[PDB]
Amino acid sequence: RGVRLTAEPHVLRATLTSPDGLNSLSGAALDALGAALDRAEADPECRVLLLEGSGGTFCTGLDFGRGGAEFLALMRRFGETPLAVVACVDGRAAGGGVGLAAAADLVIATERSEFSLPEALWGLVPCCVLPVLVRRTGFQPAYAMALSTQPVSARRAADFRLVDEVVPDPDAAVRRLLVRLTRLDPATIGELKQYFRAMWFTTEDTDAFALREFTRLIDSPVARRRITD
Amino acid sequence: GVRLTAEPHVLRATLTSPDGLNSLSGAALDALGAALDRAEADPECRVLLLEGSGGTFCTGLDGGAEFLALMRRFGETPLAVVACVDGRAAGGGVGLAAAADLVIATERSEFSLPEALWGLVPCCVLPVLVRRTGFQPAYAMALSTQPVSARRAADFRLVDEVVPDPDAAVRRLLVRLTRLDPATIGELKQYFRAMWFTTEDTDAFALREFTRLIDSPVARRRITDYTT
Amino acid sequence: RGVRLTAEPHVLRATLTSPDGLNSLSGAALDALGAALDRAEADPECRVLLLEGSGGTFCTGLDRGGAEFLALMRRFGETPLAVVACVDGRAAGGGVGLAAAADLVIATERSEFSLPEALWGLVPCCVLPVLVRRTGFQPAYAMALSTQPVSARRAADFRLVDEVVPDPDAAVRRLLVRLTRLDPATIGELKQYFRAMWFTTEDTDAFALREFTRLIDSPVARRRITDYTT
Repeated sequence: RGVRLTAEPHVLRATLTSPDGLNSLSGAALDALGAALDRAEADPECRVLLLEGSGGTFCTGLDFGRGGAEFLALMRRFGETPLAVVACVDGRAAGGGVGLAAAADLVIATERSEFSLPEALWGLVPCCVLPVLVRRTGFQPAYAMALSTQPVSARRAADFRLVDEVVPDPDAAVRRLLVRLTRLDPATIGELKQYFRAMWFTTEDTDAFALREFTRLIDSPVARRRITD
Repeated sequence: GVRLTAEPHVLRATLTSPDGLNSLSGAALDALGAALDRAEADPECRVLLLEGSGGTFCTGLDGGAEFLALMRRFGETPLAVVACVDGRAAGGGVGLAAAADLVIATERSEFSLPEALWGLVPCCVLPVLVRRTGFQPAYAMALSTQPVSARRAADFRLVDEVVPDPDAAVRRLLVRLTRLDPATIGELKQYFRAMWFTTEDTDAFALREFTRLIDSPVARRRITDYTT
Repeated sequence: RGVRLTAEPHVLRATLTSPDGLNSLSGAALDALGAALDRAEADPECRVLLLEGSGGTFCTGLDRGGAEFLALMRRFGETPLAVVACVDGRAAGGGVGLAAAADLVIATERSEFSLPEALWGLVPCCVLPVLVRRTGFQPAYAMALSTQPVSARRAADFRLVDEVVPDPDAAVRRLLVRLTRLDPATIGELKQYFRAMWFTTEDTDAFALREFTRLIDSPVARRRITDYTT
């Protein structure tokens, strides 16, 4: 069990499945999402990369470096690709899984979805998640989630735009989206995303600093002590 | 052009047009600049009230250098620029509202960034729109091209207040605003300019990016078809 | 000291109290708050610095002290403990900065937040860097331009308040359930890293204080401030 790809009209569906149901962002999952974006980009008809979970879990992030680098690179590709990456959340989004939804162009979630940053419990900081989470929600919702470690409901997450829309069925919301999206030329989506990159204060240096700090932190005695147990 | 009405502590600049699109023409952009000159020379004027007519606020540009320069003045002028929206605000018209100190709207108002449909990016609108709403609401509007209701625009502060009558809200805000010295308005606005990460260099980037895109093959094709 | 300190399980409570009820931030009160944080930091069991007001006022701002105020807010952003501003009533001017600089703002429904500085020809220079980080640009700008207070419910819409509750002490006790599971070294690492996640720096504080000291000596401020104090 891993990333299942299904082609639908104008959509490439990338369904995260896992043997344990945690839908962790293993190197295998990150490569598979990377190759899904490759497939989606190579199709002149594909307008959306639909990112989703299964069994009440969207994604719980990296399991316990090389992972952090490919996670950061994959989130950066989401920000530049000339197609709409739509995170369809139906359940648990935790840690890196929050960053994976936050990096998408749109987050569409069901009412039962929860979003959390439990990293501080293991002596970690979600270094890799935060630049893209802060861009989406502002500094305070991201900070309050990191500090508290408590999950936030989809309706709550919609108040600070971590969720773009709470709906009964995210697949139906993606089909609604396609009506307006199929009218846009992929070159314009690419230009639109390139210009928005310059509309925020974070850079390629932010990614580098995020990875440096994440690896420093995971080697610290408190993170070491907690992760072992 | 721009119909101008002097009221107590207020200069009302009403955008009017034959087609009802209330497009920002070079002549409309010139008149709004002159309205601001009038507003600034009147020691008693505290508000430049910007509004549309006939269910349309403003539908953007018909140029980009004047539009950027006018929005920049809105952020500097030592008076409150209040955009009173009662209907449609699209593309450049969203930027003219977003650059105002306050956006006061009726429930029937809608805000949209339809630029992508014609192969464009709203380059000139986004620096000021992103400062007002944050990154994600601006980005979702531009990617989707779909209009947002005034109530929804109020959730991410594209609208400051949804009210039945914006002229009544401007009269209510005059109660506290008349008590402030124009020099304090000028100092507040200047200081707040340093409280965000955008500069005057953002304005030249926007203009260069828009002028490149407007001559791009997708934009040339779609715009030729829109006008023919 | 104008500040009452009380030790509770995992908590240091710093209650602002004043005979004039304004809970002003004087040199003496800012020093007491800095010493309180020194005490919270020296106690390994202390996880929260609980900052609150009394008798319907949280804090109405400053009584130089501007540098002390800016340095205290900066400490709040790095200290390896959770600073929680429990608001029950009036937070004005500098008082808004003192709350917005806390990790969490927990308020009762009757609470109001305002930036009346433009009334005395001032700009809330020292408040705005931490306020804008918390609420974004527009809510902070509308508050300063209008000078009109905002209810706790409306302040929660733009995260100036993290939660509106009937009892902020009960909400702090609820926070402790998860906070006590975190190592203080992690809180400090989290806060340091979050410092790198915004565009403001140490330079922003010095700019803020230079601008405020210029404005307090400007003709409009000198006249209105003189009018007020006389």
